[PDB]
Amino acid sequence: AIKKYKPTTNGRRNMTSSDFAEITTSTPEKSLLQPLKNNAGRNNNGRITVRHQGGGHKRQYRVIDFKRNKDNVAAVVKTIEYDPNRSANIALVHYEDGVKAYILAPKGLEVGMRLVSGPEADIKVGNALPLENIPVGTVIHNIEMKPGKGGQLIRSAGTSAQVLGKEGKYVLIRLNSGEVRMILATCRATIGSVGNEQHELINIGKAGRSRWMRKRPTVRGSVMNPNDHPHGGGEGKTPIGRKAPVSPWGQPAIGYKTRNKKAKSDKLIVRRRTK
Amino acid sequence: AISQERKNEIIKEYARHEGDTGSPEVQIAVLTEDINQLNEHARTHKKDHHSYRGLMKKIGHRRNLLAYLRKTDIQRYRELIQRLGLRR
RNA sequence: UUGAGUGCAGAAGAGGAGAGUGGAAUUCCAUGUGUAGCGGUGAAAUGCGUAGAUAUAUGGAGGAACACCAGUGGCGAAGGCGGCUCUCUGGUCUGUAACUGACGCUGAGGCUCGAAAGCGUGGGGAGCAAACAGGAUUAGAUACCCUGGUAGUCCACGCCGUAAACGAUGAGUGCUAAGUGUUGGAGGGUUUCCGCCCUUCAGUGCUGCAGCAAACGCAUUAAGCACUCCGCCUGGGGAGU
RNA sequence: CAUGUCCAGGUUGAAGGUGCGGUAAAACGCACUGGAGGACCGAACCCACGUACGUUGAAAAGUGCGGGGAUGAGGUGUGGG
RNA sequence: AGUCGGGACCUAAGCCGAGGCCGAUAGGCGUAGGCGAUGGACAACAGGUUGAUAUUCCUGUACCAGUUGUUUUUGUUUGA
RNA sequence: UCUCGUUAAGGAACUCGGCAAAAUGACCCCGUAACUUCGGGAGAAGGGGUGCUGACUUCGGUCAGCCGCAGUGAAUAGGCCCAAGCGACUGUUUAUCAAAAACACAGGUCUCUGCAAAAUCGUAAGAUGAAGUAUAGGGGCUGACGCCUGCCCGGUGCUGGA
Repeated sequence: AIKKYKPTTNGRRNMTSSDFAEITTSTPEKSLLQPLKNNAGRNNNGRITVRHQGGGHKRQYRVIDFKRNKDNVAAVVKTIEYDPNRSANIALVHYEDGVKAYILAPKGLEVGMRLVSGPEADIKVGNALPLENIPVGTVIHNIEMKPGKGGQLIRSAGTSAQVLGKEGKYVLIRLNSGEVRMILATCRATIGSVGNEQHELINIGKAGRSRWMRKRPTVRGSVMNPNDHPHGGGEGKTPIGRKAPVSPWGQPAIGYKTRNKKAKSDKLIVRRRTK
Repeated sequence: AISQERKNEIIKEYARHEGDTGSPEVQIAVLTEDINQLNEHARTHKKDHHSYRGLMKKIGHRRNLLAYLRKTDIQRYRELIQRLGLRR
């Protein structure tokens, strides 16, 4: 669920946070960790590229499985966990052969299950099929793009994607954010929506907490000096004098589209609706 | 709730003698069983208002039979509530 | 052991919650045909249309309500419940007369439920429609009439706690002429009765005698005759302020 | 950015748990335990709000006396962009 | 100074980068491999001595890794 | 002139402004209002005791007695109350004349972006966004919380059109 701290001091008034009421353990697997760094938004050149990054707690990367290729060997889940990188929990699995790896946590998975991921499995939460033998109307995820690359579509908590209908080539899909397209019929996917579903219902409360996650303050536009941002200047509080409110390099912010007009996908996109 | 199987089975473990379908001990045992099962059903579907009412009625009736059992004998009353385990 | 309750044997039902599913219709979309209108009114206008409309045919999408059966029929304590199937689940009625032995009734404070409109959080959005816009009638019309249209109407979990929430008729129980239909039963004769006739239990309507009523009318479903327990009233305004 | 390091002493009592009581089971009340916090008072440390002097100054930004924060959006050392 | 801090050990940020991929020249970036303590890992203690040095000189008691000499088990298969 | 100590009677009449000084300051005990987001205001206010000797100490303290003008006898150690504006708060800011009503800030809302994602550094290879994938990532305005958020699309942009 969601705690609601009792208001003791102002910087505690209406905070909120999870219970962590399903996470089983608190000790990751050893042979699945890999180090990392906090780039703080900097290139090999050593400049800011994206603003507002860097400066928080430490993290160590967990090598999640993403292709799901071991077929015809039962997989047993043993423990869910917490992950700092993505916004969704993670499960650890033992195959009968004696190998370990991770999985994302579908919304409804529990310890003690057994999972298979062949081209002729059954369609229950957790299994990882090829996109062809998944019947019409289901809600699947970790969808691929190029066969053999792994998953790169829907990946984060509380997200859905139906399968509208097959073709001879390719398979259609209603993605999240309500836009239809089609992807080659030989891509992998697993069923069921992702896990923590209220992870959007957390009111952080303090400013030092959004700074724990590696954010950073982001000045308004209209405060900066004219030589440093097109909005700035003007003595007093000023309205946007220029038409079409701007970003700090051009490119009006409200209403302007930014696809690449000669994209290599418009053949595969039907009804971009929500962007 | 229950079916004649346990309905008939229990009325012989609290039967005062043979054929005691009256016997304010047996009636309250049976009602205890049934209100337990109804409690389960309510915890399952907790918006079935039109049966929680029947639950209430059964609770009341058991309360009344208990009150009557007490004011004609005490040892029966105490020994039963120690046999069934109730009455906070 | 007559009231109450339990056992045993049977009966009906849009009683409730959860999970899926069906066709018809309106609308948007795709395509073929197709030519100048469509729609609206007391009369007209606003409007959509030659960026090919209305019409018409094929398929797709989406949400909502369930044509006929439908009945002064059914069920529920009241608010109320009508497409179909499944899992959980309450209540009522007739028969028998195993069993306990008055265990009953009502019920201030308390707790539960509680149409529609309304609020919060997250979804969903086909029709319809407060606000609003335009068109008309009118001395004037911020209204009735017409063309559009937002919240809302739906779903989950919370909140509020009100109606002409009505039969304007508190609840328990017993007694006092008839006739007439209808839903569900149990018995008896005729019997192919499963198609009649007779007796009885339970609801449900119309007419009507005593009695009552200031008249209007009510009358075994009393507003008659009587006991028990609760609620409420005491001139109209000021004001449910 | 990577790797270490520092914060005398004292106070307050959220969540949770346990035990009683109340109920058909429950909201719920009382105790004991429990120790959350950009929580509190205050030295080291970090700052620089008022004032007086100093203003060819002891000093090319201080001093005296007062002041704020002090487990955090903390202070700093070494090697780095 | 065998014993303490560093080298004849390991790596973090970062840098250099055989081949290599780009670029008017200059050069830019990067694989393999390396370099890089603020970190890891590792064998000595007490007392005395001078004008100045002292886990270094001296006394006493130890420890690490090796080399030679008399001092105790043989199919390189591998029961050595 | 600077750094200190003391003062009769009056006690803000000085002054732009009680700036500066003066006054309170420790431990234990009694007691404590409006207001409210129910946590607080609260150390609110306003009061009392403290030394030494003996006796009893159940345990803490209670009794009796002694001295001084003064018993945490020196140094260390909150002045308080009644109303209004601004800003919600803890923070941050012009090294060296401004520390605020300025910026940050949690929440709100519009908008872009289907992954070789948009965006940015670079001529390019290469990079960051990210070993992330719409509950995610950038951009613009507003700034806890409560009640709310009316009218206009003619003009200028943006999106769609053929």
